[PDB]
Amino acid sequence: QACTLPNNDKGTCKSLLQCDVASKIISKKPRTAQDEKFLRESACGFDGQTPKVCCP
Repeated sequence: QACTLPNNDKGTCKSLLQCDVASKIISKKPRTAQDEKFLRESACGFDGQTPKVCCP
């Protein structure tokens, strides 16, 4: 589905295992709390079991 990023410029919404950029971050190395808030903020979902992320 198409979601609107925090900047409001239209985008796409998918899990955290589809986006190429998102995939590199998960397999990169670093993973602090700041990363969770960023993905949590750019997520078109209010669920805890089913995580989501917005990718332009």
